[PDB]
Amino acid sequence: ERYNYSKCTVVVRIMEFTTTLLNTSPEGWKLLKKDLCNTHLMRVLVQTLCEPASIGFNIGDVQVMAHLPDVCVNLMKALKMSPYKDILETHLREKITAQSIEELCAVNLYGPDAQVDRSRLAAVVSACKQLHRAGLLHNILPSQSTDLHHSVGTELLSLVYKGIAPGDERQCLPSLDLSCKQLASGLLELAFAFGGLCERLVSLLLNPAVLSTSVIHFSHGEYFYSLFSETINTELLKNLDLAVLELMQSSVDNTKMVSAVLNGMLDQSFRERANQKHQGLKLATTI
Repeated sequence: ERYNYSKCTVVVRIMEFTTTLLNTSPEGWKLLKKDLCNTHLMRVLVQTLCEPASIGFNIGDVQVMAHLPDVCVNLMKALKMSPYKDILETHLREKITAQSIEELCAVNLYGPDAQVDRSRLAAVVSACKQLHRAGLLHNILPSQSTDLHHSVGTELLSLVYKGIAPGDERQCLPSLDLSCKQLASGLLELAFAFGGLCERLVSLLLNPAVLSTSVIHFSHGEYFYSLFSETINTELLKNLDLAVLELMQSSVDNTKMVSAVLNGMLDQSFRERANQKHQGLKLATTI
């Protein structure tokens, strides 16, 4: 309690200066020479980011331990355009967030082994979403064979669209704990932090495949839509022209699906219209 709370405030206060007094200057390398010894901030920073319970967030206390990320975020944005950039990139992308391990994290979701099962990717997504706040994410993942980041296009299908519904084995399909609902929704949310995903997403919304079950059948593409509705709708509502184009010209046998998402789009825009003064009139014009 005493030593942990005292060190919690100190390590956060060192991290704070490296942004707030230091890097927001016409030059700082007359100091970044003198501390070229520094892996020690960078390992503490990355462990703070990806497993905060390793230092200070062990205390579980919501006001302090939910603000701690914003220090890490703005320090990454400060070093994004420091000439020091490479030395964070030789840690983050190398240790806490290697490429293929995110596909290996698909082997156990919502399992019996609840003490240890799957918190390891909850760590990963909390870190890499905070890296999107900082903008480093598009380099902390390397680019792949097509305009969509293949690791993102593939986690969409492999960590959730395959894993959500046991239609291959037909052992009964699960009603979802808010834990696996919200977690899947966060993996989806992360996927739409990236570019190029729109033209694939339609084929998973308008999927003609029907689930089999207590014995009755219903659409897999519509099930995914009607379950994950919010995380889909905003990511059709940010990008109205090309989204409505695929929803009206590319859509086929569409009635049992386009009906739902065209209503959904209007409902969720109307829900946000309190801030979104413009976006409903854009949507209306485009349909």
